[PDB]
Amino acid sequence: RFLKVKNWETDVVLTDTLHLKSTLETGCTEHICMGSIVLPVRTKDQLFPLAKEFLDQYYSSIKRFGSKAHMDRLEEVNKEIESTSTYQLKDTELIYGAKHAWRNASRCVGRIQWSKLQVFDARDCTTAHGMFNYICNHVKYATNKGNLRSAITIFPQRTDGKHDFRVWNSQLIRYAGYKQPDGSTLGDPANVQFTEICIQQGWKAPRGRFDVLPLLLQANGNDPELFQIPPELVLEVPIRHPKFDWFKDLGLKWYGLPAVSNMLLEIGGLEFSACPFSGWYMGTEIGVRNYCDNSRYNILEEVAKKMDLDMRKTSSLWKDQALVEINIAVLYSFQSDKVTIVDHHSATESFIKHMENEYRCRGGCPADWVWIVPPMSGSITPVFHQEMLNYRLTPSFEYQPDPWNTHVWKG
Amino acid sequence: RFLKVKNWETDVVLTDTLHLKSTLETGCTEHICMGSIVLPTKDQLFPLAKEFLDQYYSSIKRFGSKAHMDRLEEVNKEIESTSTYQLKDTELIYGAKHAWRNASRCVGRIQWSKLQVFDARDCTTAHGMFNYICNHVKYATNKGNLRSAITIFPQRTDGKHDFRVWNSQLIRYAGYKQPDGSTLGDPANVQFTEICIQQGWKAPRGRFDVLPLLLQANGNDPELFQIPPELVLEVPIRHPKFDWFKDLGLKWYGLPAVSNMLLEIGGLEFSACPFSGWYMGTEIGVRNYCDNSRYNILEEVAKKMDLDMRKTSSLWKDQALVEINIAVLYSFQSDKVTIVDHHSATESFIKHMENEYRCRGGCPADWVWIVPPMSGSITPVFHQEMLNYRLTPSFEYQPDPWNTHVW
Ligand code: HEM
Ligand code: HEM
Ligand SMILES: Cc1cc(N)nc(C[C@H]2CNC[C@@H]2OCCNCCc2cccc(F)c2)c1
Ligand SMILES: Cc1cc(N)nc(C[C@H]2CNC[C@@H]2OCCNCCc2cccc(F)c2)c1
Ligand SMILES: C[C@H](O)[C@H](O)[C@H]1CNc2nc(N)[nH]c(=O)c2N1
Ligand SMILES: C[C@H](O)[C@H](O)[C@H]1CNc2nc(N)[nH]c(=O)c2N1
Ligand SMILES: [Zn+2]
Repeated sequence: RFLKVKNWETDVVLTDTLHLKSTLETGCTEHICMGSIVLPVRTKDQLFPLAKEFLDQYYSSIKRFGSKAHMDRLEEVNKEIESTSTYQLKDTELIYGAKHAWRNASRCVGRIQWSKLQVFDARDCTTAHGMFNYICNHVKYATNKGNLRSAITIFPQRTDGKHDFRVWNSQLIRYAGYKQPDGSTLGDPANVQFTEICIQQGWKAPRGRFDVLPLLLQANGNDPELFQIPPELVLEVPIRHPKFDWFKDLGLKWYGLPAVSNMLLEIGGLEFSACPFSGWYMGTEIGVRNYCDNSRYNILEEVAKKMDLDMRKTSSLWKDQALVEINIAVLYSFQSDKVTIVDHHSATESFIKHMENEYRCRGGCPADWVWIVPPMSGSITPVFHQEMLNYRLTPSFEYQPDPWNTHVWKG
Repeated sequence: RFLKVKNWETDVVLTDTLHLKSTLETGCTEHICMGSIVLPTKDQLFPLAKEFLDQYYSSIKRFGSKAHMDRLEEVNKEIESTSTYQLKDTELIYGAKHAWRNASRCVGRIQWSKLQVFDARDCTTAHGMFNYICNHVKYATNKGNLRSAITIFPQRTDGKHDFRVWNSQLIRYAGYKQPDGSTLGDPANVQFTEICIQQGWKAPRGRFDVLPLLLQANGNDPELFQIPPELVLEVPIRHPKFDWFKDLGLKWYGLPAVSNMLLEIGGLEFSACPFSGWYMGTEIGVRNYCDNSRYNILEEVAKKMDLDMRKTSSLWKDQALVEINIAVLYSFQSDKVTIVDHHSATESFIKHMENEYRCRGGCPADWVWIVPPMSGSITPVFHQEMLNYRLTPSFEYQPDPWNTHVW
């Protein structure tokens, strides 16, 4: 069964057959669409099927389906599972696994890049200090002095779920948030809770508006430990505007490397709970969301004041006006410092080309429109006009609850 | 069964129970989400009738009553005999208000109970439809002080006697292809515009030529009519700080009046039911003006602005877009024509959602359509989880009449 998606700006129609290979569920029913809902120990029993299916994918892609190396590997995994209950991925399968999880990430507009992922195998890691080292190396490699390179570092898979490796930070680099006694917030409001945990684990907080948080790392189910990323390793870009000279005086800066550290990577039924990955920013992530969300740094008002906009009625579009300036500033600052960044026009257009190619060669590209469309200027980017079909493929990245919610403290 | 929706900017959580009353299907399955796809009998009629009337009588707090039961019999007897039935005026007003109330793509629903309903079910000809329409247009325009309205033509019978307004809006501009290969006017209406000429219309072959009405009564061939020019309120488009903006020559009409939808109440189908409210600025400034396949004017506005159009990364489109939209809101307000901005509209919709959650148990809402086509995340609807589902009464789309009409 074939499904069609139309682009209402070009009348280009596409046929999806790939959704057919989709087993996980969406949260939707024929009676309800949950398309805008943000979040809608295994058995030997369930594991070999998931293994088989993954290895069948892998082997097809290398054009070896049904080969002897294919049959043998299935038989090998099959035995390893019954004997040991889990199984180990070959390097080749891990790489392929990790690239595919990205390729399948329906909410990611950056996917045209999926096949270029640098995979770092950290499955021999045993301790938090071991993790700090792997993470430091990932940061330096990926940062590459501003010429950012995508990368993922993969720690040991879950075994009994009592020995999980976890990166407690949501991103490797993020700024502290400090709730004050007067209810206000200093720093990033999104990171207040995590910040507190760090302080409580004995982090001495400098308490500024842009303090880079320490890494809190859990190896093998043990209590997490704190570490400071070498500062010479954290590339930051001070934010200025190409015409507004007072802009720099806002004191804004941002880190250059976005690196998601709280997701679970599932491959062939295995669960890698620590698998930080990084790319480079699309400008609106910082300029729209990070700076302008009301519950983030919320600088729209102050930027608006400085521009002397009529802030007395929303119908002056002062908010919109300040938002464009701030986003101009972000892109300007990055390009000027030669740190990789991509604007939302260029990014969304790339995604369209990527998506069409994916339909052409793969029969589909699962995409979540609520997430692919940028948080400003939606309809003047080509994805807005693009119908999309959202469904779950594996390998995949998934959310997991915050570890402080689940962790058994050893004390 | 009892679903929650969280607002991620305020943390407020709402519980949805109304979705259990949902009847129609979404196009989604457990395997695949179609949330961003634009379009995913005597036996049939009585269930529908019953379910509508049960909600009507319960809404008036007469559920069960003898008045309720008698009506159920009466409609039943009439279906059984006439193979269809007629709504009381009170049911027609309720039905219409509720189809708007249930429109999950409409951000403007906070207004839903104020709909002025005009019952045109006694209409029999296209000249009659024209008259009703002109009266609707004038009442709603109200010299710039728009009032929402819907005019309802006779309901479908055998379906060889449908009333239809072939226009998609009562008021839209024409579109002509040129040997040039460019498009003059509204590229969206190019086909319809042809279908008009092919029907005898003298197109002024301009950029903002108000289309003529093409009205079809009782299944007959559709007829042309020009809306009295004086009934079409239009706003010239100027900018509160760009003098040169006037020169772009932009104008838009004040009355958004959707005419091609089908209103279903109690299983009865009203295929001609034009309705109208008033514009949210972005509808014109973002979509009509700047959609690539619409009047697509960003390019020129950008040039007039002397912005660096060398690289996408200057955000010159984004700059021009804000300006274009400041100018629309500016123009309407200056001329005292109702218009709402996206900040105000979405904020009022969040209030409406909350009212609906506590008053009705929920509010079907299609996030893909409710989030404005500019500055998404700086509007509060961006951060609002919404549950989308189909309730009746409803407005549905219907095939273009010309693919359907037998001349
Ligand atoms: C190369 C530059 C990249 C860009 C510009 C990019 C862009 C984005 C953006 C804008 C989002 C939306 C999330 C939000 O705004 O909250 C996103 C989500 C996501 N990206 Fe990418 N991405 C890139 C690279 C990567 C890489 C290397 C991976 C993994 C290998 C990845 C995996 C994902 C995943 C799993 C999501 C969904 C995350 C969530 O659900 O919050 N991305 N990406
Ligand atoms: C009074 C002020 C109103 C505002 C600001 C408003 C706003 C909007 C907007 C922005 C949309 C999305 C439009 C698009 O971009 O295509 C929409 C869709 C819709 N509106 Fe409202 N509206 C208003 C009044 C009404 C009234 C009076 C009705 C019916 C009585 C109505 C019924 C609908 C329906 C059924 C849709 C979905 C149409 C579709 O699926 O294409 N609206 N509205
Ligand atoms: C690797 C990479 C590169 C890039 N440019 N961009 C990204 C997305 C992250 C950065 N900027 C925001 C995204 O971070 C992930 C944000 N959190 C997940 C969404 C979520 C789920 C459930 C509950 C919530 F509250 C939130 C990744
Ligand atoms: C009554 C009212 C007031 C208002 N402010 N705004 C509105 C929305 C209309 C005007 N601005 C666009 C909407 O008109 C509906 C346009 N088409 C429906 C979507 C669709 C489906 C299938 C195929 C297509 F090509 C298009 C109505
Ligand atoms: C409720 C709503 O789905 C939620 O706010 C989503 C909308 N789209 C998004 N899109 C991206 N890229 N990032 C986000 O955090 C969100 N938030
Ligand atoms: C493909 C996508 O569904 C389509 O472009 C939708 C998205 N959201 C929309 N939202 C509104 N209000 N109006 C539209 O015409 C559309 N188009
Ligand atoms: Zn859905």
